[PDB]
Amino acid sequence: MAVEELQSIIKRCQILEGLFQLAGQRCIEEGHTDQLLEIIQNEKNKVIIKNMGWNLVGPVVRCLLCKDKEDSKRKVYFLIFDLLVKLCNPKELLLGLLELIEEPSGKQISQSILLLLQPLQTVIQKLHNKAYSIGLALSTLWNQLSLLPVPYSKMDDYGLCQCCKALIEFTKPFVEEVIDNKENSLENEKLKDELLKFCFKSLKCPLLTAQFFDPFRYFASEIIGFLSAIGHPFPKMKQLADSMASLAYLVFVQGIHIDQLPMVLSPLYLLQFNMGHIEVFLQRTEESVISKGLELLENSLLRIEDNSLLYQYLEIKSFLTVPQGLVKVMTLCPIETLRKKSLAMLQLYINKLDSQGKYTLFRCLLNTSNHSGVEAFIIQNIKNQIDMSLKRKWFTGPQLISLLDLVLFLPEGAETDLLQNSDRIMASLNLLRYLVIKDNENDNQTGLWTELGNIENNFLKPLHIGLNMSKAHYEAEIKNSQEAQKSKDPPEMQLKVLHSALFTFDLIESVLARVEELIEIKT
Amino acid sequence: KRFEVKKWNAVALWAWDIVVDNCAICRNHIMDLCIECQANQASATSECTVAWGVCNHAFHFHCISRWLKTRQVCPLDNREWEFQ
Amino acid sequence: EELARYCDSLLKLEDTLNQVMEKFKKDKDVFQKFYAKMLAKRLVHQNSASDDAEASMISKLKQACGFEYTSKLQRMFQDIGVSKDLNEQFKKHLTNSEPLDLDFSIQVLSSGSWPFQQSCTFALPSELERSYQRFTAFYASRHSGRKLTWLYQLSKGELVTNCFKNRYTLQASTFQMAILLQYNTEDAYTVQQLTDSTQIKMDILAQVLQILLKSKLLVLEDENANVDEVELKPDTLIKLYLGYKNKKLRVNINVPMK
Ligand SMILES: [Zn+2]
Ligand SMILES: [Zn+2]
Repeated sequence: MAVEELQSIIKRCQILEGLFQLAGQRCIEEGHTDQLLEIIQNEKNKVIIKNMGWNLVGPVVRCLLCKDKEDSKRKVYFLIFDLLVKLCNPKELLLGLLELIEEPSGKQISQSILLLLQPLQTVIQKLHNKAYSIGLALSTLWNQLSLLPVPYSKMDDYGLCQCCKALIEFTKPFVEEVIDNKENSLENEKLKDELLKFCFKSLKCPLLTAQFFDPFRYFASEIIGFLSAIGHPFPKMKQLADSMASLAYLVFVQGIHIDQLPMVLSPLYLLQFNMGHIEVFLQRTEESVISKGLELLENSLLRIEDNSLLYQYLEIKSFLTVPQGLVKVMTLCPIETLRKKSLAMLQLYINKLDSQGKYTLFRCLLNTSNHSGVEAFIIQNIKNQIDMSLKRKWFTGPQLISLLDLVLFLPEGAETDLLQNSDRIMASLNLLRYLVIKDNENDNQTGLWTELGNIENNFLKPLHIGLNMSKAHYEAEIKNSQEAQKSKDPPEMQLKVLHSALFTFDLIESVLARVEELIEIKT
Repeated sequence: KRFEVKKWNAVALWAWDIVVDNCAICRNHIMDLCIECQANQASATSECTVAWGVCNHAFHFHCISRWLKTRQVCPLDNREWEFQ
Repeated sequence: EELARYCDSLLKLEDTLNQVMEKFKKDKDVFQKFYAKMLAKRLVHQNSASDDAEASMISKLKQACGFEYTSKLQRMFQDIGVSKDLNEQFKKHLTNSEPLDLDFSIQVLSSGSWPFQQSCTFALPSELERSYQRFTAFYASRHSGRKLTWLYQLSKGELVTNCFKNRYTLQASTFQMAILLQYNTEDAYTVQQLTDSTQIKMDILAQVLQILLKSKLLVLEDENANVDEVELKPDTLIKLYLGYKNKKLRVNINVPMK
């Protein structure tokens, strides 16, 4: 019956100059696809199928898509498809094709993209004039394409890779168009704009999470290639910052199109430019993305000689924010390899900086990191500097002291938590231990002899006080935990969690008791 | 006592602690020199050394020695101390 | 912006959800920031209507924008459940020891996925210590390798008063609690003394006193002093007012700061 209706709507509207879509769906659905083609062929009437029949595309394209294919059924669908793409007014057509934007998701995205990419060309060229169209189609295409997860060492189920090569095939003809033109005409302009817009998109989403041996090398190469193909080559190169950091990684780490760029080869010059990109990598939470950032930092850093990195470089933001961003990942990121790595990269960084650069970075990370462990690490490093910093400075005189006020400062010092403050205090106590040992009173290259009394007041004693208070609280909480336990007539293992703390105190005291033993002995 | 605490509803954030290979007693990298020996003019004793006890956590022989002149035990967990 | 807020204002059925989910398609990132914040607040403060519905919203966003868009969301949720089970276990672990005289809860959050930041200088009140000492050493048992960072400025509690003509329940900030408790020692404190004690940055401390003073409980030497104006100073004297009266027994003094 639905066929009869379709013909009735045809002959009804075939005089002149929505349900129509519906009779299409029906006719197409289980029943005859035959008489539909028998209707379109004979090419009467062109005017409706021109202005109308594009509507029939969707049900057809689902009856292609949703159908398993692998069939001699479908070729009769493909026929009427091509016939539609041929006979339909272009403006209203691609829009229907752009229905793909919504229509599928997940694994079944690719098969839509792979299916309609060609028709998207044949249509778009039909209207020679519009770049705005291409802008549209590329935007939507990349929208959908951005959703699929990016594989590593995987045959791909989601179809992302073949969809990127396919995109490249689609896009080339548009970029091969502009390469040769007499005119400056605005259509060429907006076409360039939309094109490189899509290039920043692809630079950004797919390539930023992508890992390398390599379809993502072909893709990168071919896109950045397009960036050369238009004006504004990559070398010259907000919110584009993600795109740019992806590009930086692709060029400097993957050596992609690296030939065009000038030689440079002073690791400093590249470093200062690249630091920013590294930061933009480290602010991200993805493992892939963090990893890439770390690789770019390491690479940049490997080339520099130890203690070359000049103090004044810290007057660029990324130069401070990046070590911080490292401290971020060490502490906050799930992936242990990454945490261990980030710690390392920190230690390398410290190593590269000149003396006062180190002192500056320490002072900053001390009042910034807010983690007793990374503070103990910073303390370690300081001790190392003081040690080295004597043969023939920043780590010796009142500057050192200025740096000591920061380490030996007790927050809420009498009552501090020595459980979580345990490591930074162990650090500080060992650093003292060194200092009192190395230089005599009356030699005093270091620091301390001036500060010693003020130290024992503002650090040492209140630490005694704190230890006492603590051991007392913990012993008591235990004993009367037992008293409570017995008076109630699982098994008291629950208490061991406390015993641990006691050890941590008796550790420190043994250290403290030692320092003072020296503090007198060497006085 | 004028003020008595009935309820306390508290928020806390957790992060990861950082891990390095250290003599816990003094703090210096294992595989590196004990601190007293880092501050030392090069000495006979200046060749302290890695010691392990059964508990398996490891120390500078230097540090664990002066720990053992005082208590009989291991400082980290608590165990009377034998070598390995 | 408001495209986000609307969802939290409604969520403070799944039909009326999807009815937004259409407008969702319409710069979704800067949107996910705001929506995150919304969610976070809806979480730590408990409340938030139907939880299963929040989860259906999440999982609805999941397939839509993919994994990483959600993931912080998911982490906050499961962080909440994780805290519920944490509290359960802690109540069970204390069950063999002397109990806490107060009624204790804690939500522990993955520092990474939550907007909250920076904590503050603070000096934990002795009355608040043992709870803390006990839970710290407990977390260390369930997870070694972790560090706990206590955000007091998001921490709320309940005082009970013995020095008034009547017994009140005060629902208060932890800064409030820390201040008030200081009054079990003396009847008057200079602002200076209160920063040297509760270790609360003066900038903050001021606004807090201003709130308490606005509250019946504390008072200045100057009765004619407009507290909504007069600027508190280091030597300014803050007095406890035993004349306090309330037509409510359980009264909440913890209020948006202005
Ligand atoms: Zn040692
Ligand atoms: Zn030694």
